[PDB]
Amino acid sequence: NPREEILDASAELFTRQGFATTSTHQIADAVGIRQASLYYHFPSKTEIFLTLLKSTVEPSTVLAEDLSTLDAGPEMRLWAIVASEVRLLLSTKWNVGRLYQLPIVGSEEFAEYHSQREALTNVFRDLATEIVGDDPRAELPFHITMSVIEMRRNDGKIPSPLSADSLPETAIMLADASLAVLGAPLPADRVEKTLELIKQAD
Amino acid sequence: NPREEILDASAELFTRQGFATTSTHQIADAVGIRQASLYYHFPSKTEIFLTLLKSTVEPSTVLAEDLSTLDAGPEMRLWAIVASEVRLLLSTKWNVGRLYQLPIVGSEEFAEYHSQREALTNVFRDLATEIVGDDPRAELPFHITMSVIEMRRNDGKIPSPLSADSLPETAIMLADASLAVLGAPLPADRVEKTLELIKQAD
DNA sequence: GTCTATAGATCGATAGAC
DNA sequence: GTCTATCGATCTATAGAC
Repeated sequence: NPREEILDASAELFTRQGFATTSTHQIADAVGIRQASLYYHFPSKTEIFLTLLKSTVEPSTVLAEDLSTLDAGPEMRLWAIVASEVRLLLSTKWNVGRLYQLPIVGSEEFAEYHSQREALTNVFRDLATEIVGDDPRAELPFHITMSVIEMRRNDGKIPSPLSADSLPETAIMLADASLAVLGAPLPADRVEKTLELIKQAD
Repeated sequence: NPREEILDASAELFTRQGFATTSTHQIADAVGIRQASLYYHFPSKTEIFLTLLKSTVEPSTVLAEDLSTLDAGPEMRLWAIVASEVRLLLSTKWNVGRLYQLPIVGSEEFAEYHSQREALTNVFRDLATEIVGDDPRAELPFHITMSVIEMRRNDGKIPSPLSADSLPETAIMLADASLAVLGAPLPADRVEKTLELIKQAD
């Protein structure tokens, strides 16, 4: 409970200001306590950031790794993964997708989180190579997906909560743009297998 | 001469580590002097950052604003602006395109640089509306352009230096992808006409 | 579990010798 | 124009009272 208020206050501060510019004092004041009291619940300011980062990088990678196994066309699997990731990043209270873009993540310690983010890019890149071959356009579907980070709000209200029966329009547009840059036709009933394939991957 | 070595070392450190994590001592050690000696050539560490940022934001904004005036089709000007910007961002020794995405730019003091980049995004978005109307796809050409920042090297060697008669393959691909997400056909002789409009804007 | 107080260390920037 | 030396501010984390 008090651990949750610290992570929520840190999520807001880190996404808006970054890790280095945010101070433990600022985190404690948002909680309503004083700076030293944070260290009862967490060992270090870094550990708060790692907890938030680990709750964003790893569900994104296991979701894409689960949707690559399922039986569909490469265009269908790529369209589903792009739509699923955007729906992931549009379902959080804060724009936690920003946490990886922070300069501090470029530190040489995040080899654990670098491999998960390179594995996530490998899923995007490999499905695209299956569509258009050894073409530099294969690297575009992943950056088209992450561009939602620059579009969604960060005021504390969830842009599009998750639904079993619906998909956000931003997720559908970015998924259509991903197939478009590869010159691939859009599969029939994109949204209605993705909801089933998302239901498949638990 | 000494100002350029400080700016080059700061360009490397800021792009790779960010503004907050980089120390004036680290900048001075790359130049080969002591930390205090930096303040002979520059008033503050912030002023070093502003000089590098202003040498990237304003050539990007005046280039796009100059090519929007010229007489051509909206698809031709959008393809040209995307291709020209990518080659700009591929022509610097360091990946200075990263400097605006740093958390420190989000400060409420950078109101000059926020308005300059909102004009730059407006050029991309307005040309897209001329192509696809009031469609959320109008925001994709700019993010497709900026994705080159996540693709180019940052070791100190220029990925593709400038040429009067040629364009980098990455510049052509992102420009073809930008029109593709809008469902627009590519104009005849894209690469060979953009070279003329770049010669136009000096 | 929260507090006050402070250690310990870094950093930005200034002053003045040469 | 570069140097040594230092001030003052800010910050992470710890110690110990309660």
